[PDB]
Amino acid sequence: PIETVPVKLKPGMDGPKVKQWPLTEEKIKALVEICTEMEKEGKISKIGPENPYNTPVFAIKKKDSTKWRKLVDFRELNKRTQDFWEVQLGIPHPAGLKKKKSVTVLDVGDAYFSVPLDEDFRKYTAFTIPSINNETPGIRYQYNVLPQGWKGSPAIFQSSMTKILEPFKKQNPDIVIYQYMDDLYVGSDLEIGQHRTKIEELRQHLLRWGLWMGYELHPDKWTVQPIVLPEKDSWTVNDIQKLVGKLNWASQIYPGIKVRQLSKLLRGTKALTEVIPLTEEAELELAENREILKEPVHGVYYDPSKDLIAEIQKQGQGQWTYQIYQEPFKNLKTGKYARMRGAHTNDVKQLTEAVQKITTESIVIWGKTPKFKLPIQKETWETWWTEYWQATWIPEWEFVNTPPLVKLWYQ
Amino acid sequence: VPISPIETVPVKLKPGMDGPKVKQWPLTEEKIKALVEICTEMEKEGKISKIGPENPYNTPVFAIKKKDSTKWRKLVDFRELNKRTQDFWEVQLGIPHPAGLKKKKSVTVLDVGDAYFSVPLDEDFRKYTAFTIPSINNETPGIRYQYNVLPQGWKGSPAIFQSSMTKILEPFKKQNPDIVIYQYMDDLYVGSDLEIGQHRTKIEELRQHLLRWGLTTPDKKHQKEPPFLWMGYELHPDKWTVQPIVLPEKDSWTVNDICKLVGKLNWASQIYPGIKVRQLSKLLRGTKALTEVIPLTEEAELELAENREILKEPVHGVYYDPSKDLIAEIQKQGQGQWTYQIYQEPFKNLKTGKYARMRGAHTNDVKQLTEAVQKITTESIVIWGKTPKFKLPIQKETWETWWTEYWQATWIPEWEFVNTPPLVKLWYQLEKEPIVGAETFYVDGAANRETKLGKAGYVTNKGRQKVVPLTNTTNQKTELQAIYLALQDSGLEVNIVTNSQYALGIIQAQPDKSESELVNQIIEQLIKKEKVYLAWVPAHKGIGGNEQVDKLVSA
DNA sequence: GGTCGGCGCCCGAACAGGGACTG
DNA sequence: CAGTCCCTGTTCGGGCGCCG
Ligand SMILES: C[C@H](Cn1cnc2c(N)ncnc21)OCP(=O)(O)N[C@H](CC(=O)O)C(=O)O
Ligand SMILES: [Mn+2]
Ligand SMILES: [Mn+2]
Repeated sequence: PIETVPVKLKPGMDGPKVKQWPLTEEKIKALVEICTEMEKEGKISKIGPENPYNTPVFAIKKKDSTKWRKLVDFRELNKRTQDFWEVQLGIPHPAGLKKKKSVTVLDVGDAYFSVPLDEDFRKYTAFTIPSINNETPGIRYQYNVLPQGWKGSPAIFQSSMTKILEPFKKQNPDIVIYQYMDDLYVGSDLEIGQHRTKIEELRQHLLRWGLWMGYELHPDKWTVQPIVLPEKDSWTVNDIQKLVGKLNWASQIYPGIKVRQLSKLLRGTKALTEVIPLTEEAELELAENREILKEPVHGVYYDPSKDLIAEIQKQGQGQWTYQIYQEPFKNLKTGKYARMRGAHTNDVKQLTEAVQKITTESIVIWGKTPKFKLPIQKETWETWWTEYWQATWIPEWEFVNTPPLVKLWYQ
Repeated sequence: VPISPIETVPVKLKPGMDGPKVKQWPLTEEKIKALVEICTEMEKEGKISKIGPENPYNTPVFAIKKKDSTKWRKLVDFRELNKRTQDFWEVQLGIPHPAGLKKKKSVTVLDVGDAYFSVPLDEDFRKYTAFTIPSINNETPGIRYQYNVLPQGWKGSPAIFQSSMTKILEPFKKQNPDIVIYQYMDDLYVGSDLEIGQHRTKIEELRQHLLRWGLTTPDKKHQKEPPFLWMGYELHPDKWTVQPIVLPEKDSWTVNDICKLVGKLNWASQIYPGIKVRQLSKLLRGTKALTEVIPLTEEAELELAENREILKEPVHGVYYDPSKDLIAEIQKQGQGQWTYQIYQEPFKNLKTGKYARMRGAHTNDVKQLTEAVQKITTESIVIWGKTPKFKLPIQKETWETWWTEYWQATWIPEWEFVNTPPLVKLWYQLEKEPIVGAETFYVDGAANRETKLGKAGYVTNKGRQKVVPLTNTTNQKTELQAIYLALQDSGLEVNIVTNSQYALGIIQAQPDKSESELVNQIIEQLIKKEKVYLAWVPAHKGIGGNEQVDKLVSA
């Protein structure tokens, strides 16, 4: 008996037409059960080939979670509805969420099934279930309610969400609550004990309105990865050659980097392994360059209208560095991960973990997901990444092939 | 016209486009008799109806003889209607493979006669399926019909039939969950672990359940005894194989004859191990005419004769036992070619295959092995829904050195080393630290965009020097040429310092094959060395001899 | 005597995006 | 400075194979 919010695609665009990729046996059996149950509850209904639209579908398990979770790759549909969830029903991003001692994430995607979807828009939510060895043709469905993973679901449900959280926000006015996709971010400066208790207060407060899992974050302990120069007492020709090449690359970010006095030490055609004593003017040029790298870059600030971009570098030995920026060399944040799941054995699992951590940080800090530049071959990534995905959202990505230059971001 | 028991699928035309209006082709008198004989039989059965002048549309029509039968097949040239019909989403996601079938107690295969002619078409869309059957006389106006069912030649018919067929089988499959029904169009592979007595009943029940909707299962196409002919294979109780393959024996080969040969070779590669089409595919490059005669090279005749000798011996595949592991083993055939066998018991292949794609201008065996593993993985997930365990001709230590030091992310699933030459290995290793006691070559190269002239050379710490003039070259080619010079003129250990990102990026990927002969010569020199240390320095910064050698190669 | 859909392979042409040099 | 071009990688069009 609920009225539907009319939704339109971006003018001049059509719906998504993305082929379904192969799924493993465990994922298909998980999808068949979920879709059969969702069909019995009227959340989805079968359709036919007269619907030219289609969106890929697979399944995941969250961290330390046994239950399978249906996940739709609505990335292409979210691009073709961008003016809806940013112009009309935009959700504000609290700048204080990143400043809280503890932030917890709550999967509230189950609440979207309560609200029906606009009848004219259901044609674009179509998805197909494959079968092992193509025993049967594809089993096509479409959504009758607000789908999970679609950027229009939290916008339509925002009005209902604000009225559900009003009793809790009043009693706890110092707690920040941010909603992004199927997740709910709850941040507070409370002690770890009573913080999780306030989370359970919100869990029971949400259960009485027809709705569980929690992941803890600590944005106050997030540290950046600066550019560091080696501290050696005996330098060689090769050491100084690598030092100048690194400082030359870093000069594109810090305009005050000078390499003249250090280059003068490399005047002759010397052997790489020859020890070179640093002159007086070179030592001062190195000490001054170290101080500039301590300074923040001039004229760097987040722009709400520009897209976020994230680059990741493989440093070996489980080390992974990353930088987030909107304009080149104007990095809004840099960092480094180490000893993640799959270290010293699985690069794709480590890279998948890195993309998730970086995306989670970008949601807390700016409320946006960055477009990733992945140091991996396209076929290597598209073959394994779903085996390790553990998040209800999916960021956009492209594949790069940049051979290592002068190891700028890691010693 | 009576209402068909099957729910119709609503179909619209694309917005702003009308139906087709095409004139009929001149048909042979032998094909006209077959059409009128079929048209009058379908009109009696309510599948087509007459139309007058109120239908302003028309579409050509023809016929093709059925395989191993005297019956005919009515086809429509709906090429103009498909352009203006709405887009569909195909529900056929792939082709079933017999290596995915599991052993069942009883197996039954049955076809559906005139499958498209038993599924209704949308009422509002029948007007656009108008055609004219020419009579034996050119002056006779001819009979005009319109389709009441799914035509043959319309882009919506296959997607509609497969979706319609799946909906009819759902109530039967729901009542009989332990009965496997492979549904490829109208071909039904039915197998079960029930006793053969109860199996014949369930088949008759299915033949009655399909009959309640207009789907006829003729006893002619019924198959109760092995070997079953299914999807172009021969299914036996313990094994399977492809139906006999005939390769053309042309004395004078054309371009189209090679395409027909290459296709059947790829088709045979699914069970016949060791098929190579590298040299034969080298005949299709740079050619323009399909009917152009092309002579066979010495490498193509040897490859063709080897494929024929493989097809002489009978090969067969087995079925999938879900209780035992899935194993895939890869071998390095020729340069750029790979074959694999997927099995569970030794020498009992489920299927075979080959990978031979050339990705990029610079590659190595380790990259191509990773590409073959990924191709087999995706193929296995389609067929079996799981990734097989790999046996690879690469040392565990070799692969460890590669993926840990590579700048890209790369990974191979659970695998074990199999000692079967030729083994995949890295042919040279760049040092991580500069070499003490090794000569240090500062290399550089430059060229002019207009004159296409340039210089390549080096300057070392021992005063050694060289500059070579280069004609018809580029900046990138000279900088590779400078590294090649320092490799020729150095000892077994060398330190090379360049400012070429392009040159350093190629070499650090440790290639062993390249489309550039210059890179191949660099590779050949790198394998002769014992310790090579490359290093990059920025240009135009007055660094070492890199500035001195930059001014030497300026012109 | 030339229809449709699906999947696979092989090829070349068209498309595209980064790096070093030049007016 | 933007303009090329030298190089490399990707996507897509079109032929065959095979199935219904
Ligand atoms: C019509 C469907 C699919 N289908 C098969 N061939 C087709 C073709 N050339 N064009 C378009 N659709 C085609 O198949 C039903 P069918 O009547 O059971 N099978 C025979 C095939 C034979 O036995 O040779 C036939 O249709 O001729
Ligand atoms: Mn049939
Ligand atoms: Mn140069």
